[PDB]
Amino acid sequence: VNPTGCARSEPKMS
Amino acid sequence: VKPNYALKFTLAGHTKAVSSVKFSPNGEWLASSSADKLIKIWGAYDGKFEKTISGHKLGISDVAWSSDSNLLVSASDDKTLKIWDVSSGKCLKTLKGHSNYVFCCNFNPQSNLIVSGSFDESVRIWDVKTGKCLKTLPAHSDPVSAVHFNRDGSLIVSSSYDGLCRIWDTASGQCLKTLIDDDNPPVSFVKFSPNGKYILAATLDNTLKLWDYSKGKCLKTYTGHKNEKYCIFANFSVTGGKWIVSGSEDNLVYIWNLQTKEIVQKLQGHTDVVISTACHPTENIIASAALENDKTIKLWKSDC
Repeated sequence: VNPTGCARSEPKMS
Repeated sequence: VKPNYALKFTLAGHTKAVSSVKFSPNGEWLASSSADKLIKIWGAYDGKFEKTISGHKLGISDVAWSSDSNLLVSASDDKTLKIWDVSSGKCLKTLKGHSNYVFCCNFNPQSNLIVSGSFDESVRIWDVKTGKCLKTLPAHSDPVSAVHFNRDGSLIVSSSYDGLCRIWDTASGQCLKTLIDDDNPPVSFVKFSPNGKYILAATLDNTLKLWDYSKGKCLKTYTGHKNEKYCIFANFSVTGGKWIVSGSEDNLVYIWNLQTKEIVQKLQGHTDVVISTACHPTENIIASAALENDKTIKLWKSDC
C-alpha cells in the first residue's frame, strides 16, 4: 500500500 | 505586465492529501481528488462547497472533466478508474484492467474516450459508453506519470519515470515519436499546449521544459522551484499574461513568463507540497492543492 493513501501523495523512491 | 495573484478562498474538507484539482470546461466548477478516497466539487469563483462524490475503495491520484462538464473520470490506487455523472454523483462505469495503481487520466476532446496511465507501466484507452478497454499500450518501462490528448484527440502524450515522453496515435495505439534526453531524468508530468504544437514536460530534477513536438526538441526551460519527489501538475495560463504555472515541494506556487522564463510570481500560503495547480478557462484564477500537512485547496485571483 501507499502509506499516504494514494500513489501521487507518496514520495518517489530512489 | 506581471500578475498579482492574491489568495481569495481556502477550501477545506478533504481528510488526507489532496492529489489533483481541475476546473470544469464551462468555468463553473472545480473538482478535487484526494488520498481520502473522495472527489469534491466546489464553485469555481468562490470556492463554495457543492458536493462529495464517493465510491472508490482506495485513494485517488487524479480526476478529469469531460468536455461538456457533465462527467468526471478518476484514477485510483484500487486499480480502477470510475466514470461519474457529476449532477447525480453516481458511478456510471468502473474501468477494470490495470494491474497496479492508476495514476493519471483524461478524456479526449470528443469525450468518447478516456486515456489512463498506471504504475503497471501501461497506458490504456477506454470507451466511455461501454466502460471497456479498447487498447492497452506497452508504453513505458517504469510508472506512467501523465497522459493527455491533443486538441483533436488524434494524439496522446504519455510520460514516465523511465525518462521518456512518447506520442501515440490514438486510432492505432502505435508510437509516433519518443522525446529523448541524454541525461534522462524521470519525467513526472506532460501536457500538450493550448495551440496544440508544444508539450510541457516536468522532470524530477527541478525542471520544466517546453518541447517543440514537430521538431522533437526543447525550446524553453523553467527553473527555480523544487521538484524531485512528486508528480506535480503544471499548466499554461492563457487568460491574461502568458505564463507557466506549477506547484513546488517548497510549498509555493510558481508562475513563470512563458517567453522569458523569468519567475513572475510565487504564491505563498500552503503548508505542504503543492501537488496540483489548475487555471480557470476564461478568468485569471488559479487553484492550488497541497499534501497531508495542509490538505486544503486555495483559489487565487489576479487583475491580469
